[PDB]
Amino acid sequence: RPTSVEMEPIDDSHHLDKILLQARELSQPIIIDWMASWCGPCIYLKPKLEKLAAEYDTKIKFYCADVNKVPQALVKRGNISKMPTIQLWKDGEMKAEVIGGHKAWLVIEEVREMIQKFV
Repeated sequence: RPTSVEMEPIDDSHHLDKILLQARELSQPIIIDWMASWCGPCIYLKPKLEKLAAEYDTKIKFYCADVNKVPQALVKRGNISKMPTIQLWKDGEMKAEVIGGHKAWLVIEEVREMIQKFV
């Protein structure tokens, strides 16, 4: 498998709705990591999230959204209050989430559990 798959940034609602349309046409979920550039726990989770993204190469695309660099209406749509917040979206809507405010390796196991509930 690849060493790592870099998360793709989502810049606004236009981009999210296009991603969601394409993912539902492929019957795939997506992962969104809602994070911030200053957020230590966010950055510490990134390598393990990108290793998990490699395990799902060609099956589920992983994205990131910087809560202080994207429009507020997009952050409020995700109902985001903590970072990192890792959400699974499927069929155009938010289905599940993991808050990553605890040990990174454990958060990854939780994100995999969430993926396997909706893939």
